[PDB]
Amino acid sequence: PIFLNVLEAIEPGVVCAGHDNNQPDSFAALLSSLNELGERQLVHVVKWAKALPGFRNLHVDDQMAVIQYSWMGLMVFAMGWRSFTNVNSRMLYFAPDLVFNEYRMHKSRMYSQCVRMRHLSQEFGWLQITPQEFLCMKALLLFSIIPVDGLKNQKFFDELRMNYIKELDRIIACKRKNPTSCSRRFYQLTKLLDSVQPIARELHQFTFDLLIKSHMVSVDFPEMMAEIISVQVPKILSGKVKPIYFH
Ligand SMILES: CC(=O)Nc1ccc(OC[C@](C)(O)C(=O)Nc2ccc([N+](=O)[O-])c(C(F)(F)F)c2)cc1
Repeated sequence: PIFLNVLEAIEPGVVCAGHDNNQPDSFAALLSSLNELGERQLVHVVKWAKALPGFRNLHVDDQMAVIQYSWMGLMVFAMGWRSFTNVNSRMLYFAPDLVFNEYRMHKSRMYSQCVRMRHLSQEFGWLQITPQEFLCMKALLLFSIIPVDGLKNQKFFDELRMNYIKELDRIIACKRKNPTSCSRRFYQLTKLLDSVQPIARELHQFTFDLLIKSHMVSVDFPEMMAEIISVQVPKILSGKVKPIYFH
């Protein structure tokens, strides 16, 4: 289980938002902490992605771009798993110090998106996603959104993605002799993985609008995150960069 030993070994630990929870909830503070949190997680997504088998093969420029494009989707997936294992989908476990109840979902003005992520969180339980299927699906998520104009070296990316899909195949085949059994499972996971994209899109849209009017709502965007949003998010929303759906 060399591949899975690696995925487990590099899985990031707990990341806290640094949110002041004894302060009454406000849009400005919740979002400022979500932005800070988002940034704190990116630091781990980068160290995590670079330690992934074969990731180093990608061209240095594709590595960064791929991490940036899939940044939202990867967080969504990991947050839903956290919400499932930690609180049973009762709330959204963004971080230990940033747990969202419906009231917070509403105040953040990302209610539609939150309810969708809560549903994703319930899927982990309904589908009985094992900790290993989770790890392999998350890795595959990093290789699921590319530029229509192509990466600097599109071929290496294609090979890499195909190998991650093959690993998922193995995890599914592990303890499933019936081919029909493996098929139904692949269908379910690929379907669950696609469902992450529409959520990421809505979150991307929300983040884009929020940045443009950041100054009017007193939200504080980290210097690094603002730059990445202004350069990368529009490519996604305008259709230049698109996610790879299975279905
Ligand atoms: C390409 C790009 O700019 N991506 C990107 C930019 C900003 C960004 O953060 C936006 C915001 C509003 O701070 C946010 O959604 N933060 C955030 C922080 C943590 C988590 N999380 O799961 O731990 C999430 C998530 F995934 F739930 F929506 C979202 C996320 C992705």
